[PDB]
Amino acid sequence: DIVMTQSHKFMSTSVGDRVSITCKGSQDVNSALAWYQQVPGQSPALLIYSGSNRYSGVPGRFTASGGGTDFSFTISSVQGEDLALYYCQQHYTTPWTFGGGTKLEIKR
Amino acid sequence: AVHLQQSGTELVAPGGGVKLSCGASGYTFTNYDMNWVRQRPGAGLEWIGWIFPGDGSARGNEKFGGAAALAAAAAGGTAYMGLGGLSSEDSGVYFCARRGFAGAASFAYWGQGTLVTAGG
Repeated sequence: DIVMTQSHKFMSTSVGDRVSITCKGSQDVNSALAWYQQVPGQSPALLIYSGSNRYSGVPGRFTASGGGTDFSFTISSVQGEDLALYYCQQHYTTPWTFGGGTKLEIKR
Repeated sequence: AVHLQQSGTELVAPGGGVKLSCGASGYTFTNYDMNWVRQRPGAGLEWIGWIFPGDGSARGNEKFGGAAALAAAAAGGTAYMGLGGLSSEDSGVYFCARRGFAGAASFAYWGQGTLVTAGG
């Protein structure tokens, strides 16, 4: 089973700042990787498809890169509604698996 | 307006299985495979398996070999996931998920989730 590791369960940031979350599949999953955002009491929302592609309606501050075994999710200028959970997922080989998630939180 | 509407909260006792539903609308049901995901506090988001409404295929996560039965009913535009002999290890939120493209197994469409709580 491929393993996705999101080392930072939490990441401090500020509004107007820039952040980067990282993911590391145990194996090379090439480009078959997705990023999701989840807010409490809500279902995950697809943000990035194929390692670096935005999904539809997904804002420009959301970017993502990677293509191999290490992937990075990025937010150019963080807004108050981005202080949620971001999940990593590999869809290269079954069983499909997700990272443990990274929750962005405001530094104070 | 693609959409997946899931059924209500479930209070279930040990032993005893429960079958959950997912009514899909806005797209031809048979054209896409339905997937199921589990989400628990600790242990995280875990993919359960899929089913094709075109022929009834069932590919499942080894981890859920016996615990889950994915059946789909056309004319219903509805999908179901029957869960097995519920222990507390099964208490969580279950999601209904579908793809957006057909060149990306990324889940672009999700149901709102069905909360299952196993208590006696």
